[PDB]
Amino acid sequence: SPLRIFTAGGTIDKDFRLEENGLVVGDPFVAEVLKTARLAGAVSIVALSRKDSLDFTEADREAIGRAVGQAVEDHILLTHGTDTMVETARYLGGLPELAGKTVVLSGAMVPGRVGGSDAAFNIGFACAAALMLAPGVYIAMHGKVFDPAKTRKNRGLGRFEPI
Amino acid sequence: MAVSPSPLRIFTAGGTIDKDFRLEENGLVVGDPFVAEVLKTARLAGAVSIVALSRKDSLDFTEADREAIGRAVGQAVEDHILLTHGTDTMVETARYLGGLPELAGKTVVLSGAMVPGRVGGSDAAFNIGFACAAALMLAPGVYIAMHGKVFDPAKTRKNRGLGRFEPI
Amino acid sequence: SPLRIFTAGGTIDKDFRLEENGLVVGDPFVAEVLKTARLAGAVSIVALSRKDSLDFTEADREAIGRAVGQAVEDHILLTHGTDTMVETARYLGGLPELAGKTVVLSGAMVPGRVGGSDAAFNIGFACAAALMLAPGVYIAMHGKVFDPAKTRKNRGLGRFEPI
Amino acid sequence: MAVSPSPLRIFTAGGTIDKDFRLEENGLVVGDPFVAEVLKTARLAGAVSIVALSRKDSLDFTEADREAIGRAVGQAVEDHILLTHGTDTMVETARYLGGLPELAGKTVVLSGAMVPGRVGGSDAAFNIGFACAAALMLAPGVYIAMHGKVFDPAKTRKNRGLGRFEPI
Ligand SMILES: N[C@@H](CC(=O)O)C(=O)O
Ligand SMILES: N[C@@H](CC(=O)O)C(=O)O
Ligand SMILES: N[C@@H](CC(=O)O)C(=O)O
Ligand SMILES: [Cl-]
Ligand SMILES: [Cl-]
Repeated sequence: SPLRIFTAGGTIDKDFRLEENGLVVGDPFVAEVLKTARLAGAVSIVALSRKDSLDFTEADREAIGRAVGQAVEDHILLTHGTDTMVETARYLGGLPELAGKTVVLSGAMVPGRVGGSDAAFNIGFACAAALMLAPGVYIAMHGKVFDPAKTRKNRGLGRFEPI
Repeated sequence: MAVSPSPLRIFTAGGTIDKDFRLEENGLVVGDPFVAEVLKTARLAGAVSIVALSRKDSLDFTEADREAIGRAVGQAVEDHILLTHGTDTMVETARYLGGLPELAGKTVVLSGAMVPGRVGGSDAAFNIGFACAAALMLAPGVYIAMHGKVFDPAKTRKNRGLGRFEPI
Repeated sequence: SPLRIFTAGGTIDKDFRLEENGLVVGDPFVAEVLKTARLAGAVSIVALSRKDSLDFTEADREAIGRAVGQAVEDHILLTHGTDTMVETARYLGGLPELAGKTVVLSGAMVPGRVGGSDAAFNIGFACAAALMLAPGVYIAMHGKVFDPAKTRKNRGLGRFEPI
Repeated sequence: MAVSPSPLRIFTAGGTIDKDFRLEENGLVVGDPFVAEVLKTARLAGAVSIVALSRKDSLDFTEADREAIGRAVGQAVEDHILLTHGTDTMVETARYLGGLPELAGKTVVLSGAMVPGRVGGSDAAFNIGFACAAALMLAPGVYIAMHGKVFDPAKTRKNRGLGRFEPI
């Protein structure tokens, strides 16, 4: 079935810029991973945001909700910052218009363009989850599936964990 | 205090995925399993055992090479199994496993890479994430997870020229 | 002839830390490049500093000067931040105690651990410059040797340039 | 207004450095020149003209292969030249160039890699930086730059066993 991929930024997409002496949220890393994945099937990627998810407002979440509602596809991957991924996932879970869709949020604790990143693994795992899970809203990270209502991000731990 | 299960076990049978350069051969050999390098940086909640069954290019695979694999998979208590393997006889190995009543309650997923993990622009890390998900989320049975999709072994072939699995 | 490598930090050594949500100056990247360089010769690496060179003082340069004078080697590579590389190199150029040594400063505009880095090339180029140039102090960057007295860092181009 | 000179020219004659994985052949072939990928991100002050002469493994090399290299190097305007090359016949190529009086004013350096640039853990990027510096800074003559040092081709051999150049 067709997968639609939305990019909302996050650590996954960070890249070095000379002018900043540091990382900015750059081009979506998911496009770089899928470029060498030798895909059989139909995938389309759409840019929504280049924020760190720590800076997301109620209206940023509502804009993400609108974009997912404009998609005819029922298999959705949203790449995103880990810091408010739970907030975005809870918000999407509450929109009846998305009830028929399998929506999976994912990202990376380390930028894809930095050595030793989880990003490529997480993208493969999340693409499969978006294809294979029943309708609902999920966080796919650490090689497992989280329910957003019963999940938090534990910064001290460096992992999502159940409440 | 919740204890993370380890519901997935990985077996390695070699293939392009695991190829590495050696000075000795002046070429690629089947090296250490690349899946182990991907899981080291995957920040897994669980722990995943990685059992080495074989180290060949799948072209050189016999009925008893396939039968060794069958019994190792059979004796695993885990019901979620990923087997990394060469692409040239993956379909043959998958068909053989699909006939073992012993595996009837297991989700068994075969995967690899068309480009070695240790070579630039490889599909390996994506395919490992996809296939781990497949082994966890598909109903019991035997599957090939390649190219971002699930193949039925019985209704699949390998196109050697194009380096892709295709339906029949 | 034996090469001594001092690491003072800089963009070349930056690495991602979950805790900081960004880059820190990490372990020296020159050690990672030389690990796979299959060297025939005698090389030793010594850690001096992990600063961004923007934060170096006259006192820090004086310390760097004395540390380079501790080496009995006559061929020296100092990996260093690019922002005050010229100030450090001009300072060392005026130290009579270093007049018999070939001292080469280098670094990278992009961290070694980020994709698309100049670091490995710069380290190879700078190792050769330290071994092959006549006694003096030099900056090796952009595939050329700069005279520190006649050089500046021009953020306009993102490069060092002659004055 | 200041013009940056381009005093170094690079010629590529293939070798392990340039090997890349090809689905079709189920292995490594000599691919595009890896030196071009390193120089792309080196943020050079100048430009380096990179010219592909040959795509062999250095073993498939007859006097006529060497002779085309000798002419291309002889006709270059630049007096600083780097030739990337397989390590198995690097000494033979270097000794042949050392015999051409038209090269008398030129600093000519041969280099390559024991591991393909496109394989994990390669010496290539370091070897390219080191050899570029060597081509610019050594007096006229012909040299091999490998293992972070400079070799006299007359006094050097490739130890295929230990994967290194060494003195005789
Ligand atoms: N600060 C990042 C953290 C991450 O993505 O892992 C974000 O939420 O955008
Ligand atoms: N010849 C390889 C092909 C691959 O794995 O992609 C094999 O079957 O092991
Ligand atoms: N801010 C960095 C810049 C660099 O090294 O490129 C430093 O000078 O330490
Ligand atoms: Cl940063
Ligand atoms: Cl090969």
